[PDB]
Amino acid sequence: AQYEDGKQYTTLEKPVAGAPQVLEFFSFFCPHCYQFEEVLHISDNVKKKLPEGVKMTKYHVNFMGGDLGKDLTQAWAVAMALGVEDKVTVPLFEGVQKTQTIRSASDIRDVFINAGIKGEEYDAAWNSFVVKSLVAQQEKAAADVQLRGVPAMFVNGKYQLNPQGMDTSNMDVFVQQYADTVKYLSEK
Repeated sequence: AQYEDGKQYTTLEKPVAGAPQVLEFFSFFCPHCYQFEEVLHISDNVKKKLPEGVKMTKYHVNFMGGDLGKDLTQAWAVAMALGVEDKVTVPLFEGVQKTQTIRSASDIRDVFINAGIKGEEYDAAWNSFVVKSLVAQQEKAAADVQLRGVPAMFVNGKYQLNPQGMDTSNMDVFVQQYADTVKYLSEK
């Protein structure tokens, strides 16, 4: 076929019931994730090709960057609760990987403050039980699906994007192939 199991995607031996339709995992410490976000705009190009009625979910993971890694998962939970993903994603990536000015929870907080979220609003979110369960959701989703690497994308709890098998001579062509694959899997 043109799309084949084991080439543009892999199938999960152990499917996950009730998962979000399009589930993406990343880490602010993950260099390909940085590419995916700021150079390729993968999430965005996928959305643009998804049928609609389809929800996109993106979660942070713990297994990179130790203590800071966890702080970042809680901060992403804050970002999701407040709906400010689109204001902190870029400064968090660049603060971790470009300028290396993020070294403690306090520095993570500075990024939110600078993006215009109020201190009181951030600290209350940070400490809320709603953020606790949002942290729990992120961990459970990674747990359900075998996750030992990022960037990762899962479709309908059954298929896993396999980017190793798409030509990388041209970045634009890679993204489109990637996005078209998600759509195919979406319609499967």
